[PDB]
Amino acid sequence: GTDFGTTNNFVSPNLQLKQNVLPPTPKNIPLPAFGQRIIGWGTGAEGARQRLENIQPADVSMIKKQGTTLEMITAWQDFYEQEQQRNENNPTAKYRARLMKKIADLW
Repeated sequence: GTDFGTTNNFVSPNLQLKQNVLPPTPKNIPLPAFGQRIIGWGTGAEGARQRLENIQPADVSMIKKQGTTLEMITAWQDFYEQEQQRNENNPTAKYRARLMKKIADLW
């Protein structure tokens, strides 16, 4: 496959000026394995609906065990919450972000 990132670079909350890039991911899996098999969120808006509106206290606790932190449930949230502004027509990001919010509420 071959990929890389910046898993040791952090800043203060003041980055209102970047280009189009995804947030980082844990050194266990890529994006198409950070959610489907983890967050139960399928891949197509509805997946994330099915595990958002009715989440459980277990569905949070598990994600840590797979190599994740509260740090991983802040930037994917705010990223998906950011794209809602530009394109309101995006239910996929809408449910994904909202899923993160609930997971962080149970942390």
